[PDB]
Amino acid sequence: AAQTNAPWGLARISSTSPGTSTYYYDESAGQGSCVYVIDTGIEASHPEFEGRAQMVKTYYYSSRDGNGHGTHCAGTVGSRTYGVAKKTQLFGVKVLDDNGSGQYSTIIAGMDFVASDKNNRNCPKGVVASLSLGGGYSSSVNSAAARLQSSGVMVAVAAGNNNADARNYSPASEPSVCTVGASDRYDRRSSFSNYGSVLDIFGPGTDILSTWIGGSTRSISGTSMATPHVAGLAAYLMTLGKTTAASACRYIADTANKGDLSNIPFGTVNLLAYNNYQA
Ligand SMILES: [Ca+2]
Repeated sequence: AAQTNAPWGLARISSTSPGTSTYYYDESAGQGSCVYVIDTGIEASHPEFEGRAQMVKTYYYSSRDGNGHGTHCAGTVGSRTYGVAKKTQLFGVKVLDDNGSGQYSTIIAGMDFVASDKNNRNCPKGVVASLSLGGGYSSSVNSAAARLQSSGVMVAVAAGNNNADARNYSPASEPSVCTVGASDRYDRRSSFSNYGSVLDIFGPGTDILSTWIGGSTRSISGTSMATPHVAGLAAYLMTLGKTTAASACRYIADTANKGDLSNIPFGTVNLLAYNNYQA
């Protein structure tokens, strides 16, 4: 399948060179996989989700995304026009309030909730969790991400936006999950992206068009935007049978475009997520 005039990040993950505008992908498109987006919520009624999104848990007064961030991330995972895995099932867990903030105890509870709730859902091709959030180092937050990964869920987390070593941030610094940096459309490390030895992979993160609240769209930037490209790619590859939740991050690194990014500090991987599609 081919989507013409796609957002640049979708084109980039299906190409070995920058500057293309078509997203090439297998028609299975993540069908039969499930992705939990742990964030400010998801506007499930947005037409771009086609009925495939549902809120399953909130830690605040409403399950509504009053911010937009969670709806943007979910759109990069799985919306029709803006998504990597266009037929996956999206589940929203609201651990962040409508200003985008949340306490660590609530974020940990939301991770432990997903590890249990996936056992009540029909996800025959596997389960992914996308965490476009973080803050300063906390061994407890890291331990919650490690538990979620151990339970059989592919965990992708944002590296953070401080132009610093991600070892000082959580859950970015948990080694067992998949920590995602950001790149721009000229194959530079995004100027805000964290870096360091804990990073596993880069994905597109600057000027990313996706869904927004009020049935709208908008373009924003962050490692929060790179993480759902990798979470969606994992769901897509699991549905194709190429990998499992336990080994998807390593499979994505092994099959990445290698050495194409500029402005990568020595000691950080130079790997850009790539779907290896061949018509
Ligand atoms: Ca890792």
